[PDB]
Amino acid sequence: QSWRKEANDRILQHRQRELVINVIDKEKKPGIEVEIKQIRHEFAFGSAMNDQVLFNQTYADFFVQHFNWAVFENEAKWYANEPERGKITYEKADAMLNFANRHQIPVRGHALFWEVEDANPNWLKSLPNHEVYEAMKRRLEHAGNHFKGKFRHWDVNNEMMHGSFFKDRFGKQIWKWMYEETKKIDPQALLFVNDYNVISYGEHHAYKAHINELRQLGAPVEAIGVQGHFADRVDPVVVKERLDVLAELGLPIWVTEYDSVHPDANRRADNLEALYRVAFSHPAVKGVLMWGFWAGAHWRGEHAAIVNHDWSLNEAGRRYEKLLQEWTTQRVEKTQVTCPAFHGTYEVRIESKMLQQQTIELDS
Ligand SMILES: [Ca+2]
Ligand SMILES: [Ca+2]
Repeated sequence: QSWRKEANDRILQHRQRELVINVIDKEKKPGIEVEIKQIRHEFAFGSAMNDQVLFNQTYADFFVQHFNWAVFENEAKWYANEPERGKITYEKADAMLNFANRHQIPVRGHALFWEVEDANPNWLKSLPNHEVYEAMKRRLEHAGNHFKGKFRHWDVNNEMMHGSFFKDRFGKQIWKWMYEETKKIDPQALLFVNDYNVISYGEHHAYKAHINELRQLGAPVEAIGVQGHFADRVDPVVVKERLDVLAELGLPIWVTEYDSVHPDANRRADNLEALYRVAFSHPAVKGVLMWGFWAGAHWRGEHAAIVNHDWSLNEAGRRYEKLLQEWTTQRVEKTQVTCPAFHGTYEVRIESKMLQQQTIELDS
C-alpha cells in the first residue's frame, strides 16, 4: 500500500546516515574487503520487563535477544516501593537494574506518580490532604534520589489526562512541582508525560493541549510517551496522522507500551508491523517499547503475545524478528567507504575497530 512505501522512504531518510572514515593501511591511497556490521541500534526496540526476569532464565535470555531497552512493569510503582506507609523497598527494582546494566540495556523509570486513584497505594486514600502531600514529598525525594542516574527516563506523573487524585487535592500546580523537583534531583533524566487513547484513540488534540498547559505552567516536560494499547486493529495512516499532531510541540515521542489483542496471530503480526513501521518512520519518534511479549506473562493475556506459552514464536514474534533484521545494517563491500547505515554503533572489519555513528549530524 501507499502508506508502507512512504514509511520506508522516511525510514531511509531519517533513520540512516551515510558512512566513510579512516581507511589508511599506513598511508595507502587509491580494493580490500570491508565488513560493516551494526552492533547497537540508537533507536529503541524495547519491552516491559516483569518479575519473570528474576527466576525464568528462558524469559531472561529471550529478553536480551529481542530488546535493547527496558521498563519495569510494576516494580517501580509507588505501591510496590511503599506497600505500607513508611515501609520502603527497592530490592526487586534494584535487582532488575543490575540485570539490565550487565547487559547494557537502558531502563525507563515508570512511574514516580500516577494521577489515577485506582493505581495508588490504598493507605494514601484515607489520609487528609496535607498528609497525602507529606507522603508525596517523601516518595519524590526518597525514590528520586535512590534512582538518581539509574533511569534514562521518568514517567513522572502517569496518565494525567485520565485521573484526578492529586489535581483534585492540590491543583495543576502539583504537576509543575512533580516535574520541576524531579528535574532538580535528577537532571540527567528525560522527563515524560505518558498517557493512553492518544494514538489508539482520538485524544491526541487533548494531549497536545495538555502538554502545552503543563509547559506554560512551568513544568519541564521534555518528551511525550504514547502508550499504544490498541484493540484488535492498528490503522497505520491514522496513527501517522495522530503522531503528526503531537510532533508540533517539538518534543521527542516514544511509543511506550505497545500491544494489541487478536485471536489470530496473523493479524497480531500485521498490527505490530503497522505500528512499528509507522513509528520507526516518523522523524519525531525515537523509540518503541512493547508492554510484554510472552503469553506466560502478558497483562492482556496470550492473545497479545508474540511468543507462545512453550516459548515458540508465533507469527507476530517472527514478524517482529524480521523487522529487526530488515532494520539492521550488515554489509560487506569491496569498494573508500560508502553505504547508508542505521543510527547506532558499528564494527568495521578489514571484528576489529568498533565505532559510533549517532544522529547528531546528518552528513556522513
Ligand atoms: Ca514488585
Ligand atoms: Ca495511545
